[PDB]
Amino acid sequence: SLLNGVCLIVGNMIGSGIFVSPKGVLIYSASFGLSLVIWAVGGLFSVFGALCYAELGTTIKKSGASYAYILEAFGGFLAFIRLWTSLLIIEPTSQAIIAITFANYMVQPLFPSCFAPYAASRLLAAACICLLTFINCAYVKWGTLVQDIFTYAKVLALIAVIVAGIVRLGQGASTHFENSFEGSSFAVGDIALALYSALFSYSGWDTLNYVTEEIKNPERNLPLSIGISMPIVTIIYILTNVAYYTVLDMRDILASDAVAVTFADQIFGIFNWIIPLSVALSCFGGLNASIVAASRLFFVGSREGHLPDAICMIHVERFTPVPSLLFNGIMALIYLCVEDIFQLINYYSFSYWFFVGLSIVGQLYLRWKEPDRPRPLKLSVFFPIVFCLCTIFLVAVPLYSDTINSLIGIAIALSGLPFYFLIIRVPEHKRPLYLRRIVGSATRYLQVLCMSVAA
Repeated sequence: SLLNGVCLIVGNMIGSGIFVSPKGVLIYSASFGLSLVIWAVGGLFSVFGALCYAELGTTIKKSGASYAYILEAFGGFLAFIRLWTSLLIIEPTSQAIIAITFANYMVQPLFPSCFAPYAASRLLAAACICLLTFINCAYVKWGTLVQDIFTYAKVLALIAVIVAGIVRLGQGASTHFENSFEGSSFAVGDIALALYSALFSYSGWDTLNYVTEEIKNPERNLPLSIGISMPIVTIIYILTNVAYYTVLDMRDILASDAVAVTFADQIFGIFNWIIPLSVALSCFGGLNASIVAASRLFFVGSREGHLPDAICMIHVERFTPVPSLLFNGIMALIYLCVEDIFQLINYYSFSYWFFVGLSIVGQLYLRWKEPDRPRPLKLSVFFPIVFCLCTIFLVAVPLYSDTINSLIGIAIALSGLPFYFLIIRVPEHKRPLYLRRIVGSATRYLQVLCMSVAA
């Protein structure tokens, strides 16, 4: 029952971000105390957000979480822009990020204490991703079982880390450090980006619970469980962080690139037969899963004239969503070739949180205007308001700091729109119609190429 559902929640609360986000907040805090504060803040923040989405997914009950939600809210191009900025930015950069982490964890064991060549990690990430797609072009039955084992890999890695980092202080050198106090706190600036990198690890509780709220449907225990669930997540994160700290020193982290293997090299005589390969497999499976979400949103968005119907075609016999995967992979692949993940981190997070805000404020307007809807849940109006406030915070403060990346994010966003009004109310005439006929043939072209047709 619900006792068995909470882990189900935890089954979709975190990914591989906890292997990268560690060193992320430090670059913007330098105060270990401030870092832990950021982690706990993210914990409560996610609590709020997961409450709001859990309410919606059952009350609004829209198939497209964060998508159909906006749609029902306004039914305008807004939803289309959401689709757009999702497609061109969000998951491409996400998957690129994960793949980079994986390449790095594979590289780092050799070249200890000495940085490794840019090109090598790039190329390995590319090989990984490019293989993984074509794999998923086949039956997922393989992916299913192997990701079943990948979860076990992840949890074993985590538990080894925690037990070691804690017995370190336990059997000796207890109360080793008990000293943070560094500052860098201006109530503005790097604070925002620290929240980005921190909440990034927490990210993942948005939609993957809507598809899980039907697990037991324990009356109103679902939110209760949601509240029994998320604090555990926050605590386990913070536990990992303090393990890191009470083993490694700050300069090392600032220098290191695969925090975990250095953590190991500090303490063991093996150093290898656990950390790198385990985290490799876990990043692997997480990326694998994160893929198919692309296909999901492809199909749903195509269902309403968006994403011209050439896309979203099940394989003639593989009944696989090939071209979706193809396109997404090519998009994400280019992202892998970057100067640094943190850049991508800021970029992804910014637009994602704008997206969040949108969903929220739409929620509220659908609450006040068009009230009285049959809604299988009732919550206090305050806490979602508070949530949208802390959202508008987390999107406002990174304007002062790095006007530029926010600017160019909005730039690609707005670039979405000319095409919208080029197609949205298609006149099916003139050159547009001329191109459309070609599209058809082009479709036809890719048709015979894709060995696939629509549903």
